[PDB]
Amino acid sequence: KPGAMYRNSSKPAYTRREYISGIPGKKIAQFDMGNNGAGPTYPAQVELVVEKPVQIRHNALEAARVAANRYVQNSGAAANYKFRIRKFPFHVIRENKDGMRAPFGKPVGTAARVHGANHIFIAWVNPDPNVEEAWRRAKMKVTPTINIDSSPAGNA
Amino acid sequence: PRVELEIPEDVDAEQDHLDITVEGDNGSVTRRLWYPDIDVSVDGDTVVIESDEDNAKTMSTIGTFQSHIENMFHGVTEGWEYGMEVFYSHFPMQVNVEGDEVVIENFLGEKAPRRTTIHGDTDVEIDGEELTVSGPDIEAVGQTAADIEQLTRINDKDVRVFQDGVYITRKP
Amino acid sequence: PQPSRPRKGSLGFGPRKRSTSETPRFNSWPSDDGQPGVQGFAGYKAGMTHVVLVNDEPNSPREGMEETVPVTVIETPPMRAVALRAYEDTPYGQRPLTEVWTDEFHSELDRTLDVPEDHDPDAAEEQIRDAHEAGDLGDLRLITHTVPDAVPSVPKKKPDVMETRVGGGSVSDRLDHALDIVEDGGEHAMNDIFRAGEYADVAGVTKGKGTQGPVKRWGVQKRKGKHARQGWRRRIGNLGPWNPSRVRSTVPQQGQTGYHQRTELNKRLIDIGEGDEPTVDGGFVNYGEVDGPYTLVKGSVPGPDKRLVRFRPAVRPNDQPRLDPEVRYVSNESNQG
Amino acid sequence: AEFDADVIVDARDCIMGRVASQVAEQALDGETVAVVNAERAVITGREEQIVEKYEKRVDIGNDNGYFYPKRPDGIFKRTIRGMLPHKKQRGREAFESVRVYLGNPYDEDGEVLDGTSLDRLSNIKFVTLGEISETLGANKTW
Amino acid sequence: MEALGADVTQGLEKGSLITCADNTGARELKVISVHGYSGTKNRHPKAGLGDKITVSVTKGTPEMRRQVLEAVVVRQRKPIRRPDGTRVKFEDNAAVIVDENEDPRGTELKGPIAREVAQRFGSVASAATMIV
RNA sequence: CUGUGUACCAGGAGGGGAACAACCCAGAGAUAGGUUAAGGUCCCCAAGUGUGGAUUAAGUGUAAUCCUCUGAAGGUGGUCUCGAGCCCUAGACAGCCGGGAGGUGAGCUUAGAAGCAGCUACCCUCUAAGAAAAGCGUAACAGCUUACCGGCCGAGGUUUGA
RNA sequence: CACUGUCCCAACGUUGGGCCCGGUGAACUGUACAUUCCAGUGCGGAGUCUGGAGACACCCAGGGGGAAGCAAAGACCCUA
RNA sequence: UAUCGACCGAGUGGCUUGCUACCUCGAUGUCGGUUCCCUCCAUCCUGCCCGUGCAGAAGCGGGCAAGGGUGAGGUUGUUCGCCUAUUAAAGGAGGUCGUGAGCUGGGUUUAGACCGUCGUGAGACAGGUCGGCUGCUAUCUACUGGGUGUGUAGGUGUCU
RNA sequence: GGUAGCCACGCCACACGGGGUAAGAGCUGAACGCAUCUAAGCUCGAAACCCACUUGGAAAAGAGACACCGCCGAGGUCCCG
Ligand SMILES: [Cl-]
Ligand SMILES: [Cl-]
Ligand SMILES: [Cl-]
Ligand SMILES: [K+]
Ligand SMILES: [Mg+2]
Ligand SMILES: [Mg+2]
Ligand SMILES: [Mg+2]
Ligand SMILES: [Mg+2]
Ligand SMILES: [Mg+2]
Ligand SMILES: [Mg+2]
Ligand SMILES: [Mg+2]
Ligand SMILES: [Mg+2]
Ligand SMILES: [Mg+2]
Ligand SMILES: [Mg+2]
Ligand SMILES: [Mg+2]
Ligand SMILES: [Mg+2]
Ligand SMILES: [Mg+2]
Ligand code: NA
Ligand code: NA
Ligand code: NA
Ligand code: NA
Ligand code: NA
Ligand SMILES: [Sr+2]
Ligand SMILES: [Sr+2]
Ligand SMILES: [Sr+2]
Ligand SMILES: [Sr+2]
Ligand SMILES: [Sr+2]
Ligand SMILES: [Sr+2]
Ligand SMILES: [Sr+2]
Ligand SMILES: [Sr+2]
Ligand SMILES: [Sr+2]
Ligand SMILES: [Sr+2]
Ligand SMILES: [Sr+2]
Ligand SMILES: [Sr+2]
Ligand SMILES: [Sr+2]
Ligand SMILES: [Sr+2]
Ligand SMILES: [Sr+2]
Ligand SMILES: [Sr+2]
Ligand SMILES: [Sr+2]
Ligand SMILES: [Sr+2]
Ligand SMILES: [Sr+2]
Ligand SMILES: [Sr+2]
Ligand SMILES: [Sr+2]
Repeated sequence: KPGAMYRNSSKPAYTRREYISGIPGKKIAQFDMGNNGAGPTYPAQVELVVEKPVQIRHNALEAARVAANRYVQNSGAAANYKFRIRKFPFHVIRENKDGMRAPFGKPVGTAARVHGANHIFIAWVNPDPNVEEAWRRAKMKVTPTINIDSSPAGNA
Repeated sequence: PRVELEIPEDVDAEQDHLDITVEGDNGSVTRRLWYPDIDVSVDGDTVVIESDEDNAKTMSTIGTFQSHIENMFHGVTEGWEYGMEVFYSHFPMQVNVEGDEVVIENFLGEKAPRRTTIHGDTDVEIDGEELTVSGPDIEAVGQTAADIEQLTRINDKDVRVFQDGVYITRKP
Repeated sequence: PQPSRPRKGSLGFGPRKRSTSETPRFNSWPSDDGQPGVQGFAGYKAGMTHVVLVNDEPNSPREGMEETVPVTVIETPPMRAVALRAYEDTPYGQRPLTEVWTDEFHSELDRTLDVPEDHDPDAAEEQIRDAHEAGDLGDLRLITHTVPDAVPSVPKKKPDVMETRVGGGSVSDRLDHALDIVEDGGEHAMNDIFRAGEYADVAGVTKGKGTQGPVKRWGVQKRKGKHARQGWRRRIGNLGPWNPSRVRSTVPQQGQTGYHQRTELNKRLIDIGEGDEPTVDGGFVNYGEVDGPYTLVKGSVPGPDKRLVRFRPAVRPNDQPRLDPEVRYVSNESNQG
Repeated sequence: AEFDADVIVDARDCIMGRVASQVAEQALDGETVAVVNAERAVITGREEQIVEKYEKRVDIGNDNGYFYPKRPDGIFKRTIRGMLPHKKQRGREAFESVRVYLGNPYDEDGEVLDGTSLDRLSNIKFVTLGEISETLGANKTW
Repeated sequence: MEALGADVTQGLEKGSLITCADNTGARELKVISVHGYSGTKNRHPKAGLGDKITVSVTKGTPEMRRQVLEAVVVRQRKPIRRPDGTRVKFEDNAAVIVDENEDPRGTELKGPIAREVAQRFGSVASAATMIV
């Protein structure tokens, strides 16, 4: 199904699992990447900031995450970097798949609501920003236009 | 912005609306330098290119106008000359100047001669496997040269294996 | 998925109405190249016969062999070039400037136009030459007329008049050539313009066929099989789609078919002569006997017998001229049979 | 011919639309206007885009017909008609008391209307009515 | 193809049954296609004296029957016109089976053959007994 | 499709919006003069071809609202404006000319590998420079280069943010 | 299998109409206006509204594109 | 990155299908075909080009481009599709899924009848099967052809 | 069996070349000293565009041009074959 069907916050928050059942698992493999054994004690901290409020399905969350991290293997399988996708897909989404009769939909997926300006991804690295390219690929697979933002780096 | 081109001593420059004419011993050339808000004039023994505008687009043309005029000075004095060679592998290619156009016969074995008309007072002198294109107007000369190389253009087959043709060997 | 198919008939010969002038009016002339000279002539159609010719195509396998060729016999007696009309170039194309006439007119030209009794051939010629000096002179054409009295097979005596452009070298030499031709009395012959073996465009008003339906007039199909028996034998399927709600002029409809002007490109002139060598035994059906100045045009020529046809040096020939073909035989066998 | 014009305008190097606007304005004021040198009037912009527009107008049509002029004569007089209520008596009158010419058939040199002139030294992206006509296929009578 | 040297009014169509003027074991041939032909809507693809056609064997030895083969039209009933105007027509419609290289497949040809066919398939003509 | 609050259409003229139930002005006795509203002032068509200034070259645009007026993700040395860091008349940036040198063909490896297959180390002379060689190139060499230095030239250049 | 214009692909001809003239002489249909065309708009399928384009009037013959043509208060479907 | 190309993401079309129930129930005739006319381009062929895992020949992929062309046949009512031989190629789509006051009437879908299934039965079936009707003299408008008048403002002829 | 006539199944005719472009190949050329097919300029280049060719066309309301004849008579109508 197209992102067109769910990218907008056009429905009330539907996340209570005590009342919703049969929610598909998440396609997002991990939320912590890189040397997650270590702390965010790095020199440079870049982040991908979404420019529009939107709902991002776990479908796109996993494609963007892979697209970025997989590429961040320009540093090495066990390289010296950190990477965190900080949002979780809490919104349960449905699809009415009798025409418009009794059309409440059936759970078909989950998405993460992200407001304009929130950062969806954050990386921590040493002056080794192959990450800015990692996000160019990441922002390439999520609905909104985004802006890559270096948070702590005067090391031009 | 304004630029001033000191004109060579054997040369003479004259304006006429938007047209400029440069005359030296090697002949003369007349061009047209028409762009918005760019005045080109002959003050005494210097050519001036000026404009009140300074935007990227205006500055671009000013620089182009300059080279065009310095090229004209050079054309009417030392003249312009491009060198060429005819390289064939199997079929003996015959290159000749007949009238006001160069004719290439038996190219790659063809029965029909290929030909290109020469541009302006450009003279094409052929001597053996070498050709030399020369004249005061670089535009007219440059084209003629290129025109000859383009005349042996080949799209159908693999160029790496079929290289017969007249190529430009020397650029001024 | 309905197979493709070209449309029925050409949209380039319309509207398909009756011709305005039974006499053809060329709408183009040859290029100015050779010496000056009238660019056209005219005659009356008599009929057809065939001829045996020695193939003369240098690229033909049959070069030098007998070859039968259909031919249309055109009676082409001498015409009269009675005036020299000049055109001037103006902001609205060309316009007739003035004319130069003669004194000697055919005894029966008074059946068509009002023959001049008081004219000034110099006042006119002067105006023309002044114009040429100013550089406002568009081409020069000769008012031309036939002498159907020289043709017994044609009932009419009333001449057919038509303008024919003069082309040639320089406008000056040309204007002088034109003026000489007129001054004389005007008389000139097919010989003067054409040579056998050259290509000429023939114009003429085709045979008239009154009103005819879509099938014959546009070449549309006749209803087929069962469709041909339910009440519609030769009526097109539909006048058009629902929308646009109107009948386009492009859908084949009944009407005037025939009696239109047609200019037939590149017709080979097989032979120019005079006498009765090409006549047919019993006479050309619905015409009469030929015995005078005539022309043999290869192939067909628009119009029925007796209709005035016009000649013009081919304007877009495809072959080079092979002058004076060798005519080994000219059928004189009766056409009745 | 003979057009006793009260005003003779010189369209040479003038914005066609801007000239047409004033000429209509005057014809409606009772003035008899003669526009001269139409072939030399101009219209600003990209020649390629401008020509596409005038070529499209030539292609449009059907049985009812959409006759569109190709010579500077008509392109201009049509332009003026678009600024007049020609289907009305008052508007047809004005329009009819207006004629456009190729070159100048008069002895007087026409006048140049204010604001309508284009300065060739400051502009390069513009086209001549004559150039449109030639591209549209018209027989260069001028 | 090389010019015939005569004008031809196709006397056959897709579906026509004709004689097999040779000794290949095929007695009757059915025209299926005309090499190099493209007709127009609703028109039955036609064939005539001189054309190369694809054919299926209708009558003949079991071994030849049903085989789809190429052939050349050698004779036809509808008249043809020769350079000198004379018309020429035959008693029947016939075709000689021919191979990939246009050589007759059979050893002998039966009946006359138009001289015109020689200007294309010479090997066929040079196996003819009578050439008219 | 189905709620809710409200004003409107329905049952609301007249002015505007090309036309146009509910968008804008406006709520309206007749008649008259005047001044405005919305919306307009190049012509069609009443009023500006108004003023100071900037941007745009695509006819972008000349389209408030909208079933009705599209234009997106992704890209842009198109162009205008603003800012930050750094280099620069002790001569920058680019171009052109010249120099690019010895130990040494480093050692190991290997038949061989000599800047450049691999591994390891990556040193010192001359000097204004010149890598235990960044990129081609050879079977390997060679050869072209380039880092680096000097000259000619002479004014801004370069990097990044909005 | 045989045969053939069913078809390729249409042609010519025959008789009766059709067309012109004398005489006779209805019906269907009609809110009005009406020379339209391309677009748009509008209850979303306009000769009549908007913007353009085109348009001198009247008459003869024609084949029927449109008048969501004319004909019968849809017989399908739902509702009572 | 010749070529193929998953995931995910952004769109355009209005050709399929679905949804809605705005228009029409004092009627806008249904599928397919046929005939005849116009068009669209997301191009199958033809013209001119670029790249190649381009020697050539031939392919493969891409670009401009809608002038022209895109046909004949076997089963089936078919649309679609499968199949055969030809072909430069035998492209797709819009026009009330163009076209019944043009045709056809094979399919659909009345009244007769049989079979299977279902039903106690009448009878039914989003199953199959045989049979089963196609009205009208054109008022306006539209176009194809033909005339009579008026305007421009005596006549003939030729032209633009 | 077949004349005329009408017909096709018969027979005749239906370019070459200019001009301007697209994709593309290039020249000169700056912004940006170099480079650069492009920004100004230019040389080329499609069955496509324009012309060339054919057909219609003085009701083109700017309702056209030329020549001659005529205004007591040019020309036309009716009539007749
Ligand atoms: Cl039109
Ligand atoms: Cl400009
Ligand atoms: Cl076939
Ligand atoms: K209904
Ligand atoms: Mg006869
Ligand atoms: Mg005979
Ligand atoms: Mg068919
Ligand atoms: Mg009510
Ligand atoms: Mg006003
Ligand atoms: Mg726009
Ligand atoms: Mg009702
Ligand atoms: Mg395309
Ligand atoms: Mg190849
Ligand atoms: Mg339909
Ligand atoms: Mg209908
Ligand atoms: Mg019906
Ligand atoms: Mg009827
Ligand atoms: Na038009
Ligand atoms: Na149908
Ligand atoms: Na096409
Ligand atoms: Na089929
Ligand atoms: Na319908
Ligand atoms: Sr909602
Ligand atoms: Sr339902
Ligand atoms: Sr995005
Ligand atoms: Sr159809
Ligand atoms: Sr003409
Ligand atoms: Sr019937
Ligand atoms: Sr309609
Ligand atoms: Sr004004
Ligand atoms: Sr202003
Ligand atoms: Sr201003
Ligand atoms: Sr709508
Ligand atoms: Sr909008
Ligand atoms: Sr965008
Ligand atoms: Sr009728
Ligand atoms: Sr396109
Ligand atoms: Sr192709
Ligand atoms: Sr099927
Ligand atoms: Sr039926
Ligand atoms: Sr009047
Ligand atoms: Sr280009
Ligand atoms: Sr008139």
